Amino acid sequence: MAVQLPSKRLEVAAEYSISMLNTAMALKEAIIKTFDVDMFDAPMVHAAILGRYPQVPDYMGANIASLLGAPTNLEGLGYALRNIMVNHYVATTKKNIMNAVAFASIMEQTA
Amino acid sequence: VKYEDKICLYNAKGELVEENVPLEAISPLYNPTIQKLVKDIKRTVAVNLAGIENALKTGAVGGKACVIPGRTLDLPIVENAETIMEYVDKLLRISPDDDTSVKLINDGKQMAVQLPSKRLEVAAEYSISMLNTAMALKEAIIKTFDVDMFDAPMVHAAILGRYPQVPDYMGANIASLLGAPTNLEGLGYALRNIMVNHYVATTKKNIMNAVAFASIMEQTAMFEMGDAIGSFERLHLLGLAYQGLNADNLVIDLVKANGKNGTVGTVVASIVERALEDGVITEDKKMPSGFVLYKPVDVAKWNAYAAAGLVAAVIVNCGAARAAQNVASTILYYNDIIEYETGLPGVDFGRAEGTAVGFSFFSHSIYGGGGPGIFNGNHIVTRHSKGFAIPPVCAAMCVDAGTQMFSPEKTSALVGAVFSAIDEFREPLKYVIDGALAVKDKI
Amino acid sequence: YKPQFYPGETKIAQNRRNHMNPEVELEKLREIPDEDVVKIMGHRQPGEDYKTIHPPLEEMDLPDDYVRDLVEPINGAKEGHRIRYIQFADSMYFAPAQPYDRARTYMWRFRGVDTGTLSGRQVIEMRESDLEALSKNFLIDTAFFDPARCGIRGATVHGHSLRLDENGLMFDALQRYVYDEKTGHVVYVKDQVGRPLDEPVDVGELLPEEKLREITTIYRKDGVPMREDKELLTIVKRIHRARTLGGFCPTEDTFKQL
Amino acid sequence: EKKLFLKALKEKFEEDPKEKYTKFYVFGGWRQSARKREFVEAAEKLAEKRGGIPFYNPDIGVPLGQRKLMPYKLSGTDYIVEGDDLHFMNNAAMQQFWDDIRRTVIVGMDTAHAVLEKRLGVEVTPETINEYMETINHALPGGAVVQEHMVEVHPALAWDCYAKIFTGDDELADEIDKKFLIDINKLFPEEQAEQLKAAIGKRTYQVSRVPTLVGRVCDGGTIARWSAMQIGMSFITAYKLCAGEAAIADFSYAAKHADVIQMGTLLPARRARGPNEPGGIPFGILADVVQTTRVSDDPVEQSLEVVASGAMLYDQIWLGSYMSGGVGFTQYATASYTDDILDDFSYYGYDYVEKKYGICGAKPTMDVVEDIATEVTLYALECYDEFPALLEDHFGGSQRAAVAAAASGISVCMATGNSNAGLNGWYLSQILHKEYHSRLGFYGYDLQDQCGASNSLSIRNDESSPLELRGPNYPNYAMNVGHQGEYAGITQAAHSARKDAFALNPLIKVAFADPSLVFDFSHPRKEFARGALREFEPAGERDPIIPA
Amino acid sequence: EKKLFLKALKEKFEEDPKEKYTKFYVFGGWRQSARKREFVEAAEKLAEKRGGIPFYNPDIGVPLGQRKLMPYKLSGTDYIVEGDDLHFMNNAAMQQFWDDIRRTVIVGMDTAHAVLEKRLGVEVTPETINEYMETINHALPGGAVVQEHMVEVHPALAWDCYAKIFTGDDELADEIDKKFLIDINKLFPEEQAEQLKAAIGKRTYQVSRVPTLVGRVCDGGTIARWSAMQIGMSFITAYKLCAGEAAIADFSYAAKHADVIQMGTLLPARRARGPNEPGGIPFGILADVVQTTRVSDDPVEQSLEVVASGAMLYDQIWLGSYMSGGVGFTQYATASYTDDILDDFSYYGYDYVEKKYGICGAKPTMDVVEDIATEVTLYALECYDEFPALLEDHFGGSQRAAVAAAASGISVCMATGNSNAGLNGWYLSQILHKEYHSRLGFYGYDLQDQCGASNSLSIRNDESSPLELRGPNYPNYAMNVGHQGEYAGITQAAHSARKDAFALNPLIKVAFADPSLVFDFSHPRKEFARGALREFEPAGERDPIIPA
Ligand code: F43
Ligand SMILES: C[C@@H](OP(=O)(O)O)[C@H](NC(=O)CCCCCCS)C(=O)O
Ligand SMILES: O=S(=O)(O)CCS
Ligand SMILES: O=S(=O)(O)CCS
Ligand SMILES: [Br-]
Ligand SMILES: [K+]
Repeated sequence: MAVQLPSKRLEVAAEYSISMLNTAMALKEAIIKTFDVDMFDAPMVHAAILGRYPQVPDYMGANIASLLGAPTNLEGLGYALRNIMVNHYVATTKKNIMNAVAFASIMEQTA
Repeated sequence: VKYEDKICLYNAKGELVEENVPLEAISPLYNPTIQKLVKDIKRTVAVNLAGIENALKTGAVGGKACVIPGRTLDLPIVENAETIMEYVDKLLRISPDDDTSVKLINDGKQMAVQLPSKRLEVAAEYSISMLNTAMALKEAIIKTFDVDMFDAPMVHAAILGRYPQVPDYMGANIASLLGAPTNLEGLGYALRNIMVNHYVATTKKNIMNAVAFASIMEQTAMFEMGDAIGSFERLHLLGLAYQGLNADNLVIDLVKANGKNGTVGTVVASIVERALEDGVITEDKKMPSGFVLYKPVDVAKWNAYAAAGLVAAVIVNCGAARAAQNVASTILYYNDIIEYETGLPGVDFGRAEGTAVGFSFFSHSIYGGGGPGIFNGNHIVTRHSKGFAIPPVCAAMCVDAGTQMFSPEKTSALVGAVFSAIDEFREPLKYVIDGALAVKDKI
Repeated sequence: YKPQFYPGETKIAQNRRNHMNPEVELEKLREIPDEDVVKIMGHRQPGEDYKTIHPPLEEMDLPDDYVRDLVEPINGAKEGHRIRYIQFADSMYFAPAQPYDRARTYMWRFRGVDTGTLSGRQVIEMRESDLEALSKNFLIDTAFFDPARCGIRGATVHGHSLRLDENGLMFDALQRYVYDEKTGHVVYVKDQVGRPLDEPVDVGELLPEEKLREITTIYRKDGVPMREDKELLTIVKRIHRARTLGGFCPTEDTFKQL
Repeated sequence: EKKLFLKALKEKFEEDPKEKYTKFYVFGGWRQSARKREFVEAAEKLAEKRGGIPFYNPDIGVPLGQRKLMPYKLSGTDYIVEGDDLHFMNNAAMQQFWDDIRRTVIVGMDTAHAVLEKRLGVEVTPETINEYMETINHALPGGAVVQEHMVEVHPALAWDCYAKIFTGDDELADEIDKKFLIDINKLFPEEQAEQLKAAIGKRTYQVSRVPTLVGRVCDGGTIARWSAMQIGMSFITAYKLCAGEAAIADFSYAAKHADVIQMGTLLPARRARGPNEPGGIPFGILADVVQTTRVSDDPVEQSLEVVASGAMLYDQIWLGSYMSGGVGFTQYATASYTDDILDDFSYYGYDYVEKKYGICGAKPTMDVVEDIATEVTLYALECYDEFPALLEDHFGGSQRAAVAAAASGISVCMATGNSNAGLNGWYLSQILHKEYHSRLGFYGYDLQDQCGASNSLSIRNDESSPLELRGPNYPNYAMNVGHQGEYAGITQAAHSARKDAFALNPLIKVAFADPSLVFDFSHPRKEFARGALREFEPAGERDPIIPA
Repeated sequence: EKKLFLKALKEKFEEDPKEKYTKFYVFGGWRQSARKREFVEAAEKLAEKRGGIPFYNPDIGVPLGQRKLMPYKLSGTDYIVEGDDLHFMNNAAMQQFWDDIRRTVIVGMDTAHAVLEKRLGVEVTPETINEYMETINHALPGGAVVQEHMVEVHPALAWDCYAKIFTGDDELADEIDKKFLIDINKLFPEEQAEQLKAAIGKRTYQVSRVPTLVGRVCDGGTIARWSAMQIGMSFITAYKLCAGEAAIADFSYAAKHADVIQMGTLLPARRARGPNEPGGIPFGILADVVQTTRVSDDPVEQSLEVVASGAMLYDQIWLGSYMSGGVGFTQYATASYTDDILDDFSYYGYDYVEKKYGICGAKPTMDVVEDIATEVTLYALECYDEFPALLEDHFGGSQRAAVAAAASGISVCMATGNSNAGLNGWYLSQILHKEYHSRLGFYGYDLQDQCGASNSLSIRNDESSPLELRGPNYPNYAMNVGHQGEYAGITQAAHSARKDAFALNPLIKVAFADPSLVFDFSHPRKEFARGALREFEPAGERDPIIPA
């Protein structure tokens, strides 16, 4: 599934992790209501979506992903757009050289 | 709209502004001034030119007690603040018609820098503002005074401190209302990393405007965290309306009725009677002793009624003693009493009570914390309540007659000096209602 | 609206309600003149000047605040008097006042109070002038206090959960108060921090267990078990469930499961 | 006879436990303690070494010993020790408990074996695995395998350093030397061994035990790196691969990120710490470290054995030192594993449940949780009313709040088998305890308990989690004593009720069943007593490189 | 006579150092080493304890000893030790060097004294300060001061635990007991003592030394907390304040955030670690830990003493264990402080500079940096050409690259007194060394050196910093050996040229001048030799609580 938050949510947001968090919650509420998941079974739904969060500050064992890794894992400040795996640029481009170089260069130079 | 809830807007002086306004007109998702607050917070950086100048002159850079002998630079930075502001503006400005703002604070000793909003639109997070200002300041200072290439590293240390060795801004002479993303407790907590004193200095110690600002950022942060999604959106929207934005004049009416001879207990009796009167709570069952156990007719609304009374309870208690230390105890026992008075759940279903338990502890123990003002929604002690504990804390620092070591003056000297000048930041209640009126018919 | 104060069907729940209700004059049991009280607190001396931290409210040009001025400050805040403490360690053996009990009474009857509840101690921070006024009339002279089961303590508060001594006094590792074999009364030889006072202050006769049982706010298997108060257990179970359902889903339909 | 704790109380105090009155100030201060006497005799003897600098003197501040300085009987043992002997600093067994966890890291082997057979074209065979296993037992303690002119770590400092193997594939198990294998079929009852193998699959794992000294000089973050560093070298040597090839980089990433299982994960910047620290260990993972599940058939004993280990690690070492320091939180933890007090309450709750619902006989509902949790709580506090010496023992209200709630929570888990149901039970106990004695814990004890009921069954991002995956970094739990260790016990109770072989991680459960471990994870309480009697020999001592 | 290293080479090899040819494979393998012999005799003796499990065996993999297993002479000493004796694991002095830093935390006292006299209304007087100082020396090692029924830490485990004071206010110094005071006027030459006091001001600071054992059981993050926890208690006791008041919270925040000075700061999530770890220590701070500045008048000796300490901490402990592990990076560091090789090159550079520019006689310009850096580099590599045994000694090109560049950098700092100028000098040396021998270091050695020239004088946010404030977390420097320890040396050189009392932090400089410290920070190289000869007695041993 592909989820895109309305851009306004990010306009009133301080950083990008809002997209993972609002999708995580929307998925939980959807799954629990649809199948009338018991209140005592409901914690397992959170663990299936967000993994071991909040004990782990990162998305360990999460079944939802973003091109951007969590702000906790940044090397330096402003590095957020740089936290994109080489393969992600290569899979998105469908292995086209010029489009892979363009995408990586765009994010790297924008960063 | 999405919800049928209608709210009557009241100002900081308890005067009616407009009636039957949609509840979603105060939503961070719809209010244009809340959108402005966030946008401007994310792009505004306080600059201490006097600090930068003193740091170079002495060689005192990269943290406290740090002095590098043999690397001193005497530059008349403050004297030529007007040329530095012209250079910084020129380096950050995209177009002559953009929102770029570079202004002098306290006769050029301090400086206020606002990046053009477009820079943040193409940015992944808020730290861009600190980083682009840091660079613009370096380039400005080095070019203006023709700083030698071998002396230039000291200029970076005077502005950004010990970065990049330290992942944070240790010993930096530039500040933002938002702390670095590395120091976040949880994801989405970015807007919560604002010190209580910062809210109090920006507001100029006005209670209603302090509660409004803290509530606005705290409740807007709940939306970022994904805490105000689905069933919870209404809970947080009513919480922002009644607790922080004085909806139906609830906050003021309770302060007016308990100002003279009222206690926390009387504030509790007042909000219960009010809630029961408006039909937000009804009697469930009468117990053997004759004690009436109440049930909520409207769960999200009862919590909002309780949250508004909580702010009134701190105004009445902390305001009677003119001390901000009472806040931790007031927040605790307002919820503790309200529960054993009616049998209903307290503010944030025990979360605001729990937050206060730890707040009382750390503002009175050896393990950590400190004065009520140093805390924030991103602090491990005060992060448990979801936007309902930090706003009442702001109301307490406002009435305190300087009985704190870490009072607004000592912690929010540089930070407060900038945003108190911005109209929407000093008086947020006045402009969110104007922002609600501008959208009330377009939703 | 007539407030309920506290749920429950036992005498203990009624004693907690009487302690909270500002209209219930608590039975006076002793008379401890003001001069002697301040001495046990060990902050200042009688017939002396109140040390100040901030100047009076009238001498300050504070910014305008319409809401702030509605709250009428207490006399201690008006003349800028310092804020000091007074702590009590209450025996679990039928002491007239109890930690959380004290806290909800203070928040119901007194203005601008900073109270702090712990198991072994209970701290109240208030404006020295107004503090000493209630510390005598309400905190010591009434049924809210007992010289043997309520230990006035600053540090080393250990004793609340400890077995009593030979003569009915609570454990006090700092010997602040001793039992007098002659008068049959408790005399504080030291203040709450543990500093020796030149002139010892008598608090009065110890109350027998028989009457402490009728005024106490603590449930005990020896006295009134919390199992007996079926009403209090009901409300606690409810507060618990309302919190549980509130955290799960804050809807009116969810709350039908109460 | 009667309550389990009465035997212990009669030994601690020579008075009737039901006696409301006693004698004080007659014990001659600190002199009543053979331990405080030793400490003075030590401080006096050490004056010369410190020169003029003053040291430990009991005459500074409060005079300890005005009451009876009571000893502590370890639960389920006849060993009565002084309180000071149960402080982590003074106890080598408690230090080795933690050291044995810190130096543990489990690594997958299938990924490497696949790289060997696919891109490298090297066949993997049991005989080769056995060769690798011998190479890693020389390399891991600091032995050279590839380069010339290499200096090495003294084997006498790293005698506790070894690397072992375990597998769910029974066919590969019979074909590996018994000395290198952690045998699931021999260490666990066949009911449990089948459940572990079913969950693990036919996969193969390596348990690397870095030397104790490493974590003592360095930190928990060193452990996974030390292991990965030597795993790679042993793979280069045993299979005769190139000393620095493109394929090597696949092994380093797998051994450090992809197929590596740490005990604890990293912590946020405020309480910044690397992985394999007590703050990063989830409650279920710690329950799986304890081995009483494969030794005892008693579900109460199993749960209370995890409470002991948890209370010690989380409140004495973690919150007591790492997060605080000084005198620490020894008696905040001892309360949960001494004098059979929590034992008596937990057995009452088990019996209550067994006869009303039956063990694992009730699906979790608010009516069940509220019935059990109220019953056990009322019983616990009543024992404190009946016996003044039991109240004098658990003097701190926090100790009482923790013990009474742990018994309530474990008992809810005994009926439901749901960790969150028992978690919810704990929070009702807390608010009941508050209304009973009109007090609870210390100034800021019930932060997590007032937030508790709402966040116990919550679905929100920083509020939700099954107890097994909660831990010292869970927002509400990140600060206060008398909670964490007992949550690890409530976690075990849900699985002991089901007769589960493990709670969260079967690899960790298998890993800590190894007799080559210094600390006996099957009997933590008896092991703590062994350390308190100075009978425990730990690893990490520097005798071979220091003057005698 | 001639080169300084020739004496050491003639002792290491019984052949002419200029001889191009030698005999190999005649040394009988590992048997030539009295140390490898010990390790085998130990591993054989320990077979019983490990049961069947195989251990250290030199017959696994490469056969060490095919060449001559050469010993190492410590620079500036007549002590020749085996290489294995210089491994941090095998050396108790190296372990105490780090332990003494980790357990250090400096706290301001003026802030507390202000709170005492303003909001609390308690007068502060020298006699009260002296009382506080005695209370903290009982509290800090684990002694009780406020509560009844407190268990305590054994004084015999914490004999190395103490808290001292120091002040720039000479009037307050004469009025404090000499036993509690670190006297600036008595430990430092009066030229230096005046520079320290001028920089510190009339302010008063407390140095708290948490016991060694604490950092060994726990981590570096524990240290500031342990100190703050006991500082608060001692303030409560000494001044008789309320045991839990509103004002107490001001002391906890000051002692943990506001007026606290740590040795190291926290690290990012990838290399997640708390404060007071080697990765968080800036180069200038480490230079200030070394005390040779107040003992020697030789600016070269001072710089090379910081190189030794830096190489050991950063490459042997930090990068060698914390960030890697196993056999480690012992000889990557020994190269910089053994056989007087870096000593000879540095003295050449000093003499070159002294006669052309004069010590601190040239303002930094690209012409100066390029002249010195090329001169020293060409000289260093030429010595390696002249003497085949010097090349056989520094066999690894990385060792050579580090040594040759360190000499170049220190020499640029000798003329300029600018740390970035010397830093720039180092990077020219590296790219010159590459073109000379058509090789440099290991596969990924010059990441930071190729980035070096551009980032050395950069102004960009993650590129700029004066060397004093750079460290193991500086982006380019965060991974590779043979750099960090030498950067700490280049930092000292800029200040030794100026005759500066300190480089970055005068508090740290004063703090580490205390004779109550276990490790002698004034002679690090001789101390490493003492540990290598098993003559160093460290703290943190558990003899009082373990069976004999
Ligand atoms: C000074 C404080 C303020 C603070 O932040 N922590 C203190 C003291 C601190 C110190 C005691 C240091 C010493 O004695 O020298 C230590 C050991 C932590 C440390 N810093 O190393 C500690 N408490 Ni305290 N502290 C305890 C406790 C307690 C209980 C004691 C009640 C009683 O009647 O005895 C009360 C809280 C309450 O009332 O609920 C308490 C408060 C207090 N505790 C009051 C002192 C109150 C007094 O004057 O007596 N502790 C406990 O509840 C039991 C465990 C015990 C801990 C020691 C251990 O676990 O071995 C210790 C935990
Ligand atoms: C609150 C916070 O302290 P600070 O406010 O950051 O000084 C936190 N400490 C703790 O929670 C210490 C826990 C151990 C002592 C309390 C046990 S009840 C921490 O260091 O992250
Ligand atoms: O007295 S406090 O509750 O502040 C700390 C108890 S350990
Ligand atoms: O051979 S490599 O350069 O990969 C590592 C040298 S330590
Ligand atoms: Br009765
Ligand atoms: K350690």
